[PDB]
Amino acid sequence: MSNLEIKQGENKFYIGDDENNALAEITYRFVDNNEINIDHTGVSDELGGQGVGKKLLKAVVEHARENNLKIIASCSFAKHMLEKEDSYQDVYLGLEHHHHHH
Ligand SMILES: CC(=O)SCCNC(=O)CCNC(=O)[C@H](O)C(C)(C)COP(=O)(O)OP(=O)(O)OC[C@H]1O[C@@H](n2cnc3c(N)ncnc32)[C@H](O)[C@@H]1OP(=O)(O)O
Repeated sequence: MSNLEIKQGENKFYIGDDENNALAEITYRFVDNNEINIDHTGVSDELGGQGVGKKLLKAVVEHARENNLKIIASCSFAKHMLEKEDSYQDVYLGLEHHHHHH
């Protein structure tokens, strides 16, 4: 362990002791032009402070709004996080047509 600093990698964000010993890692990719897709998101269950995932997603959303990027997630985990945080449903394509859930 060292510090919970947001480490940047190959189009990804992670926090941990080392690249391999990452506590929380979130990856994204540019599918078209300004749309970033989040498919992989893994956090250590045997940690305790699982709130790190919130900061990781927040950092992506915050930066997305700055460059007017569009957020899309194939990751069932990250997607649900965006569903929870209505505040992130501005850059995230959560507004398709039906909304809510049903
Ligand atoms: C679909 C994916 O990419 S996840 C599977 C791939 N991941 C890997 O390679 C490693 C596997 N390990 C993991 O990913 C971990 O077990 C995790 C990330 C799934 C566990 O999640 P946590 O780090 O505990 O996140 P945690 O739930 O505590 O907090 C973030 C949000 O996740 C949401 N969440 C919890 N469970 C789920 C779930 N089963 N599916 C979607 N979202 C969930 C919660 O709403 C939570 O929000 P809250 O803090 O307001 O309550």
